[PDB]
Amino acid sequence: FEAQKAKANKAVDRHFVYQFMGECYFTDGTQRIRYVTRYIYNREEYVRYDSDVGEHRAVTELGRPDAEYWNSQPEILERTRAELDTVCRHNYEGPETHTSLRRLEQPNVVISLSRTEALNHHNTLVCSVTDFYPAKIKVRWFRNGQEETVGVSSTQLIRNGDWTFQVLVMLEMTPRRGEVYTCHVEHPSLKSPITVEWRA
Amino acid sequence: AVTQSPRNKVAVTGGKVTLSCDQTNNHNNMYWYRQDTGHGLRLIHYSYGAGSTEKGDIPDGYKASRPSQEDFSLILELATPSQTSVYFCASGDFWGDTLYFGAGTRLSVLEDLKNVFPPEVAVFEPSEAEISHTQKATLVCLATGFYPDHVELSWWVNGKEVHSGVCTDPQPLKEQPALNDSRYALSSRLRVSATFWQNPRNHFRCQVQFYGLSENDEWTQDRAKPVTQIVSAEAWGRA
Amino acid sequence: QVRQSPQSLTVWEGETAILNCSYENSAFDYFPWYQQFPGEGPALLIAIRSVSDKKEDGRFTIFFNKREKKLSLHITDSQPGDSATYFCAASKGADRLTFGKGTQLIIQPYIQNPDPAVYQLRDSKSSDKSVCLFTDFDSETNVSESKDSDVYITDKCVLDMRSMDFKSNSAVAWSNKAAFACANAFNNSIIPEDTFFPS
Amino acid sequence: IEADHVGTYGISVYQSPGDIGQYTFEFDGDELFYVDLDKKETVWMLPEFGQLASFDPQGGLQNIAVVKHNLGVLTKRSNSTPATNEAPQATVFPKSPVLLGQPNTLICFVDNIFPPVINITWLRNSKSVADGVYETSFFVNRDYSFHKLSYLTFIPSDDDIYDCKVEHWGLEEPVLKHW
Repeated sequence: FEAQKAKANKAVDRHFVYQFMGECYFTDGTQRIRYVTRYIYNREEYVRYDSDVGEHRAVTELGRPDAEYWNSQPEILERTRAELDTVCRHNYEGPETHTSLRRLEQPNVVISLSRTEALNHHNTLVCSVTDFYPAKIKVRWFRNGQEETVGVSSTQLIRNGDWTFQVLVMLEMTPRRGEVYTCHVEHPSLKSPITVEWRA
Repeated sequence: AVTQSPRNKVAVTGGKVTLSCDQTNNHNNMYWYRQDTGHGLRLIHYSYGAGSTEKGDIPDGYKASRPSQEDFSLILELATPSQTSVYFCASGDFWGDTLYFGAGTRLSVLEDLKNVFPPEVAVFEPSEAEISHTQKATLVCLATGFYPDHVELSWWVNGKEVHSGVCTDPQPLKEQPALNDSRYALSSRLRVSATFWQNPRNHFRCQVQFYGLSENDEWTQDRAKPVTQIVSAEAWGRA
Repeated sequence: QVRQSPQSLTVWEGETAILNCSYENSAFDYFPWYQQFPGEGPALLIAIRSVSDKKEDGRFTIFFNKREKKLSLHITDSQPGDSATYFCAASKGADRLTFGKGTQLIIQPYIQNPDPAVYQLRDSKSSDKSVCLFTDFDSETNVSESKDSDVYITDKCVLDMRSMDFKSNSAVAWSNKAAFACANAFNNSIIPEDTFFPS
Repeated sequence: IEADHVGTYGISVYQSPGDIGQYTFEFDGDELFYVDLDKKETVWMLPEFGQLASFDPQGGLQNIAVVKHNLGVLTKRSNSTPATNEAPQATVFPKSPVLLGQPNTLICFVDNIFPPVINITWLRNSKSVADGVYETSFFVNRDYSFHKLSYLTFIPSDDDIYDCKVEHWGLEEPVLKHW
């Protein structure tokens, strides 16, 4: 499945940085699609195409000559417009559907104790939930079958940068005789929830 | 415009050949192609701008150079006979729907310059039978024994080039098809009215432009150096 | 891969010429045709995008069949000036083209009054040298090559004497053999029965 | 600006001086691939993705040429207004729960990078280390600055203290993020 790219238009005739990008905003699959290209010089977007407007618009004064010229040439304006179909819709239905949109990586779930156990003394359990994809996830702590919300803290979603995520969930607790603590994880890659238990 | 240079060239194996192309279209992309019967237009190298080049489908034996936006050169460092071809340069815009081609460069790479021969040219006068039967007069031009096949043939009546009533074979024929180094022949017809042919003031010249060696090329044979030259034959009208 | 057929096509003036092309890669989305006249470079003639099934411009039309990955250029009311090599090419994502091998198109003219004859012509410089001219035959007749070595026969050529509203075909034959005559120079060809042979 | 998914199907970045270019595809904040502009190859972040999907690197190389040309134009057009340096910030975290004795990976996430020229290096007990080191390409941010991650393979040990060292034009002295 071949991906296709946005095509940068040619600008009209101590450090400098230029950036160009084509962004495809998908909502409910390809039912709603919005397409925006951006042209950026030293952090300032100066011209852009937006499928909601249907033509290039200058964003600042620097972009005036480009937007007018690009819009005036049918070959340039039509090729940019067509990118909503030929890039966004095409990439989603082809390559994305068989790669990104199908990736399902199961969380490793492990329970750790912060300090050495001592009955009737305060301590912390950490539920480490790691290496999962995609991002949607639910983690909950239970003590003896009842949901705990007090003394519970989760990190934000941690993006590893290698197409997996991580979330660590701490529970401040005091281990007594016979109580069992359970970390409960639900994720689209799991037919049924993962439950891991730590017996006091 | 896209200008190619040179337009014709004979080279020896092992020789170094540079084909240069200049465009004034303010285009960013340039392309080098060769054309050969049975192979079509094959892309050799191309380029999106000065200082960068990209390989085409058949880059082997060829180096490219883009020293500026206007100029794109194809470099043949060790010319081989298989690089004998017609080469076309093209320029176009980024993502361009349209390529703009130059007019072509005929290149012959020869194992040996002793194979190079200029054409002999002869004009055959119309038959009396044609004249009395049709009231028209056909002159025939025969260019023979030339190699390589880089020739351009034209007809000239009373000092001015003509096209009306002319046709020339689309391609030269091999005088000995059994040989790879076979010399070539080419014929052309010029037809006029019998009255025009009968007027002895009128003159008819068959001209063959031949592209061959440089006048600075090395040559030591009994025959004159087969340089680029015009060879002609002329006939005079008669009552 | 972009494949064209046929390699060479001859059509009568006025007839519709049909040039076929097919391709392998289904991503190909842009299909320009280039026209190349002898001694010149190609020039863009007409082009189609995979979203359309037909593109018309004057006498030239592309018909495009995406499912079959087949493509056709129709030239209506073909004129002698349409004789050329036609190249099909394809692109995806506006990246570089890939050309087909080209189809040579020859448009044959109607001959109003066929008057087939074989004439012998003498060299204007040396009367010993001679050439045979087969001329004024209709475009039906095919001039075959010589089965004999040492006898050369050119292909037929149409000349147009514009000021007289007159066109005529011809082919030339010659030889260095001592025993060569015009009357059978074109014997390996299908010569008209009415052919004039003066000598 | 709201969506279930965002594909960035072509990010082109070019810098002067230095003729520094980068070409990448992103989907939902992760890198599909970059195009190696020297080797002229598409390099997928996940090798399994590259087996199912493909991208012709020439699509990236031509985009980089356009953007090189545009930079020259926009530089003149703006009276050679130069980029303003930012101060990058680093965060250091392990990939897996840390267990003494067991091979793991330290990740240094560096944000607010602009311009996107940076040196990110690792210190173990203040001495240079580079075991299994890998860096991502520069990722785009909404404010047109960038972020980037570096990875270091390591064996956790209580005798070992780590620093992510970041040098950038917008920093007077190198910043050390301790872990």
